[PDB]
Amino acid sequence: LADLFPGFGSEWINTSSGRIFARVGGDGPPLLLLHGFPQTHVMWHRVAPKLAERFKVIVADLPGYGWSDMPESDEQHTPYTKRAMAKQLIEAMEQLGHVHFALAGHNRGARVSYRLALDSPGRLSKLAVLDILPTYEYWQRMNRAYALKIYHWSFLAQPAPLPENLLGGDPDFYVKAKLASWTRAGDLSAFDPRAVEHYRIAFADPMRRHVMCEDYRAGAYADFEHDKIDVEAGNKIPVPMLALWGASGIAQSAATPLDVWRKWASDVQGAPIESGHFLPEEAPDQTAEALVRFFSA
Amino acid sequence: LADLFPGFGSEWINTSSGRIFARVGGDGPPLLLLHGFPQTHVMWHRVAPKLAERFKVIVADLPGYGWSDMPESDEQHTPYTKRAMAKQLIEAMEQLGHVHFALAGHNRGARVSYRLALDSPGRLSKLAVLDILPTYEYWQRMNRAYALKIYHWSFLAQPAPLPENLLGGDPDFYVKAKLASWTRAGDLSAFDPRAVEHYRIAFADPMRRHVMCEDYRAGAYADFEHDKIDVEAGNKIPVPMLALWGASGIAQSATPLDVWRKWASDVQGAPIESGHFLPEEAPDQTAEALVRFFSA
Ligand SMILES: [Cl-]
Ligand SMILES: [Cl-]
Repeated sequence: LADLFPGFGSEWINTSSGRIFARVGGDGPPLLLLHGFPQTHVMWHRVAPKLAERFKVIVADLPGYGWSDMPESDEQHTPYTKRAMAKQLIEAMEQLGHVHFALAGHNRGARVSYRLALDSPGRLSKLAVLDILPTYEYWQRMNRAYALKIYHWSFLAQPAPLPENLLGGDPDFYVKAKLASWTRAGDLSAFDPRAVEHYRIAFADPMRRHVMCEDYRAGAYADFEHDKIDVEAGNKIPVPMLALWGASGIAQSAATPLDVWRKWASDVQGAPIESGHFLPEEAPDQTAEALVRFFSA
Repeated sequence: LADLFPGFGSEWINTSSGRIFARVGGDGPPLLLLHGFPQTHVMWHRVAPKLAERFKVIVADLPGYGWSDMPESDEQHTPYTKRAMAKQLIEAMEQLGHVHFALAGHNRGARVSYRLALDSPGRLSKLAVLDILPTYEYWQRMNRAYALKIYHWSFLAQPAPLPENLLGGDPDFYVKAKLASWTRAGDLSAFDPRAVEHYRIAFADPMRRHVMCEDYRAGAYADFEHDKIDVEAGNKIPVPMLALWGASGIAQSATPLDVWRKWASDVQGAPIESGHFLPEEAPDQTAEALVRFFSA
């Protein structure tokens, strides 16, 4: 497995729920980067160096993902709810002395990120979310067209062991197909092959795949309910916020992303990127420039 | 594989789209029985003897299922659309000299049946649909709760080869879990083990599994478009119709008779205490309901 972060250290950070693995590089204001599914921290490898020119950059594996420890789940999928993941990453940042930091997330990590902003806004100086809408908004849009396009939201949320059993037959095919199907190109050419191997290796482990399913089960249940409380209360994120999305990604598919996020946040700017879902890899230059400019201001 | 229709003959019926396998028994007015997913014609084995006391009973494998031939599909999943399947089964019935017949279907076969009634009503004396709503109504009801309860419609409709590759690793596990999941009790006790073996053997064939996925792709695309045309035009089935559903089945997740009254001008209906698989979970009540409907 390649080292894709020149000049970054490697740290295991202790928390009450298990270790968080992170690559750590740079100096200056702290910035945490959170990946999603079906990836690991390495999906930031093309934009993290540019950010580390200006920031101390912490590139973390989500709880249960990558090389982070896997806390034991329960019938309500608690440790893989975004509320719990955010609490665990808040603990990890406190181990480094960071109680007020910038945060960017993609896919599941962006769900941790906006849930963190809603629960604990004092932790965040600025927030960027990449190619997502809130979990509540995806479910409210779950008509025929969306049920077909993001079928995995219902499939991976089926009770164990149905998705685990299906994924175990040919996991390499599944992870590679999901990566490719959400790129503008439709193949793996937007990814560094060494990064794909990181994703393939993690996805090859049945315990890691079970975590992913627990994450999607939380996404169908507790995460949805948590979001629903905020919608009904009219709670908006007060943290200065950036919403990036791919012109052909998931978030734009049944909604207008900036219009949606303005319903969830009082200080949000946005921009489309010529890209599929995987902005930091398909469009590293535009993504890095947008993030550097946002987090510097 | 067991013979679950003692006394019934066996026919391989040529059509322009491929052979239809059927068991044939009884005597009287002709009655065609159509299974669905993930089953074969044998799921009628508990009700077919009683029906054969009153009707000439034709128990057919759907195009591409069981022992029927598997036409090559295309970009629109055409041979596995219910419109195409209905045309093919009309041809098969004509080979037996049946140009006007009674029809009962379950699951995918019930979808063939109501599409047949919409496209070619003159072919049917009476129609029964078991534990289904129209495909359009399933999709229109799509929301979070629906998507989580009946996920396989969107999963199996993903572009090839995604569901085929996932199903290929351990096919026995998936078909047995699907059968059990939709019964009242949630296990396999409602099924004759010899019938389960028929379903398992069919599902073990990758070509048969691809047909099933093409069927669900049709169900997400052309079948839905065909239904949408009819409901937006206000076209109703004029054939006298029976909707039977399981109190713990798939169709009721909606008020099925009220749904069907929007699609049919002469429909009656009743629930039965059962999961989805009415002819196996509740054979006596299903057989009686069908005998009384088709004999009236
Ligand atoms: Cl996501
Ligand atoms: Cl239905």
